[PDB]
Amino acid sequence: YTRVVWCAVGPEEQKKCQQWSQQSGQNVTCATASTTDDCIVLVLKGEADALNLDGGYIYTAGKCGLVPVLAENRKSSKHSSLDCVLRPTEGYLAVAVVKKANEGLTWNSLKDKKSCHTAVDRTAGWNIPMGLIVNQTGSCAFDEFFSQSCAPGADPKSRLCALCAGDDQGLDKCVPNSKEKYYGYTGAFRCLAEDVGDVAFVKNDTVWENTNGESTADWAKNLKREDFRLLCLDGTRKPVTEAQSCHLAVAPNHAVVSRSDRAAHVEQVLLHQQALFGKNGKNCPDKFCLFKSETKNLLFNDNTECLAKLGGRPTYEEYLGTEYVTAIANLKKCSLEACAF
Ligand SMILES: *[C@@H]1O[C@H](CO)[C@@H](O[C@@H]2O[C@H](CO)[C@@H](O)[C@H](O)[C@H]2NC(C)=O)[C@H](O)[C@H]1NC(C)=O
Ligand SMILES: *[C@@H]1O[C@H](CO)[C@@H](O[C@@H]2O[C@H](CO)[C@@H](O)[C@H](O)[C@H]2NC(C)=O)[C@H](O)[C@H]1NC(C)=O
Ligand SMILES: *[C@@H]1O[C@H](CO)[C@@H](O)[C@H](O)[C@H]1NC(C)=O
Ligand SMILES: O=C(O)c1cccnc1
Ligand SMILES: [Fe+3]
Ligand SMILES: [Zn+2]
Ligand SMILES: [Zn+2]
Repeated sequence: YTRVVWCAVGPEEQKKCQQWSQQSGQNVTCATASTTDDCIVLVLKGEADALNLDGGYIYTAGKCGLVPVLAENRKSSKHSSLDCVLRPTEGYLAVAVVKKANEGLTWNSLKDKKSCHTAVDRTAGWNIPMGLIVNQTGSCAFDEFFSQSCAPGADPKSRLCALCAGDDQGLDKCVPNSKEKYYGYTGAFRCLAEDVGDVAFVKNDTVWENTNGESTADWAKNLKREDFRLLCLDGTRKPVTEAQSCHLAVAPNHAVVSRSDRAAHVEQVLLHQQALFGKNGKNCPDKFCLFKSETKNLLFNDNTECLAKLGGRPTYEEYLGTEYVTAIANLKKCSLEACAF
C-alpha cells in the first residue's frame, strides 16, 4: 500500500536492494530482472513500482507512459544556498576519454579504433557519441565504425561485444548489467584503463572518481589523471580539467521513473527513505547508505547528494529537452511512434 517495489537490475543491485528492503522494515521491497528493459516491463505490468534510469531509458519508458518522479542531484557550487531537494539539476558532461600515451588519437581519427561504452541505449555511452558519428559519416552502419567494442546489450557474437569480458567465470558476456565486467560508467572506464579499448564514452565525473587515489579498487589504484585526455569535437585534445570546454554534450540527470498512476505515492516514500538513508540521513553512515556501493553505482550513482523534486511537473520530453529527444529520434531511425513493448 504505502509499500514500494523497487526493480533491481542484475544480482548485485538485488543484493543492495534486499539490504535496503530490510532496513526500511519492508516499506520498500524488491523485484529483480536481468536488463533495464525487463524492469521497465515489470513496472508497466504493475509487478514493480520504480527504478532510477539514465536519460536514454527514460526515453524508452516515456513512450510507454512512465513518468519522471525525482531526479539525481549531485553537489554544485551554484544554488548552494538552496536545499538539495529543491535545487535545480545541472546535468552531467558526456565526454570521450583516451590515454595520453595514445598520441595523435583525436575525434577525427576514431574510425577502426577500439571503443568502450556504458551500454547500448545509454546517454553518454551510446546515444550522444553514436548519434554524433552517424551524423558525421552520413551512414547508419555504426556497427562497422569501430574495429571492436564492448557495448553491453548488443549481439554477443557481434564486434560490438568482442571486447566485453563477462563475469568472474566468463559467463554473461555483454549483458547490460553489472555482471559484465565493462558495464556502466565504471566498467567502460576500466575497459580503457586496462587498454582493452582506445576510447571510452563516459561522463566527466567518472574520470575524477577513479583516478588519483579516489577509488582504491585494484585496477584504479595507480590511475593518474594526467595520463588521460578528453577528445573535443574540434579535433583537439585537452586535459580532463577542461571538460566544460571539451565535452560531447551535457546530459539530463538520471531520474526515478514510475507509472504515472503510482507517481505521487512513489515520490512520498522516496523522500522519507532518503531522509533516513540519504547523505546526512538519520541512519546512513550508521546502518545503511542508499547512495553508497563502493564506486559501483548500484541503484543510484554513488555521487548523488539527494533525489530532487522536479518542478514544472515535466513530461518526459520536457525533462529530457527538445535537443536530446531529437537526437535520440534521429539515431533510433537507423535501428514509427509507439511503446517498444
Ligand atoms: C545529427 O544530425 C541531426 C540532423 O541535422 C541533428 O539533429 C537535429 O537536431 C537539431 C537540434 O536539436 C534540430 O534542430 C533538428 O530538427 C534535428 N534534425 C533532425 C533530422 O531531426 C542531431 O542533433 C545531430 N546529432 C548530434 C549528436 O549532434
Ligand atoms: C567533472 O567531474 C568531477 C567529479 O565529479 C568534478 O570535479 C569536482 O568538482 C566539484 C566542483 O564542481 C568539486 O566539488 C569536487 O571536489 C571535484 N571532484 C574531484 C574528485 O576532484 C568536476 O567539477 C566536473 N567537471 C565539470 C567541467 O563539470
Ligand atoms: C515505514 O512507513 C511508515 C509510514 O510512513 C513510517 O511511519 C515508518 O517510519 C517507515 N519505516 C521505515 C523503517 O522506513
Ligand atoms: O525542451 C526543453 O525543455 C529544453 C530544450 C533544451 C534545453 N533545455 C530544455
Ligand atoms: Fe548515465
Ligand atoms: Zn556543450
Ligand atoms: Zn510542464
